Amino acid sequence: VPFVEDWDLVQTLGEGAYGEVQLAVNRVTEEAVAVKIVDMKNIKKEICINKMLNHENVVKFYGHRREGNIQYLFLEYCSGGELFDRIEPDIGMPEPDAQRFFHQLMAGVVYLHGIGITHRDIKPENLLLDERDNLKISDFGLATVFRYNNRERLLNKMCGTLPYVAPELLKRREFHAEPVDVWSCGIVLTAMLAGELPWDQPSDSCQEYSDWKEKKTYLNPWKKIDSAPLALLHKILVENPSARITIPDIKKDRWYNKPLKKGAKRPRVTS
Ligand SMILES: O=C(O)c1ccc(-c2cncc(-c3cccc(O)c3)n2)cc1
Repeated sequence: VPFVEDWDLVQTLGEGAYGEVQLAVNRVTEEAVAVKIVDMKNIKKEICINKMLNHENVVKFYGHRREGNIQYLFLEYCSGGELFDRIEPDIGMPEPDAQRFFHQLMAGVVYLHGIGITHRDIKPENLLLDERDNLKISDFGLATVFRYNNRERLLNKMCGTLPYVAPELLKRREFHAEPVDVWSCGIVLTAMLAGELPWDQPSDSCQEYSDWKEKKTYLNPWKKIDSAPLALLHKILVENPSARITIPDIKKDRWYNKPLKKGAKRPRVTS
């Protein structure tokens, strides 16, 4: 087939630090993909990690091509955009939507952790939605290996996004990777259910974080959250990463297992 390798770049999906992500459509097949364009004038590790990833709740990597000093990563196109834009400021979203998105997030994060990868920057801006509203973890630019040859490596680089970062990343020289991603998921869950972030950062100097540790859940955002998901958040947003709930135990949580959402509305008729 002549021309199958030609993609037209038709729309900008986002500017970034690295550069820019474009929606690309195949000239022949009309298959759409996202093309991440990074001006090298870091990326080898992102590509390398991306080559490892194969999961329905993680953005698929198709390959890459370099043309001089410009790298082109070919990635799954997610037409639903960012989860961020499904969160209504000060409101959140319907609890059954949040639960479903949270289920899919855990699935992605379990997968990543199982192959020894930590994302390190989980937040609604990086969680994308496909045409069926399936959640996809995107952007492995900050990601790293925390397990190799069945041997865990402790992290020491501070990175991520302050409102989503776990307190230990600010307090300790070294920390385990997995509890940090769990914490960020908890912040994402809070945002989905309240449409606001609980604190600027999880530090002793942040009054809102102090209020949470003092269990003042009569305040916002917590007063907006039903008691069942709030009981889960109490187990996730635990300052001590060694006492913080793990994902296997999240999967056992009462709200996590609460029937809330009917299946995707399929067509039907009556007589
Ligand atoms: O690896 C990355 O950094 C990356 C991977 C995929 C995308 C991607 C893939 N599909 C859609 C969108 C996107 C992002 C924001 C808004 C929007 O309408 C679409 N973004 C972006 C970055």
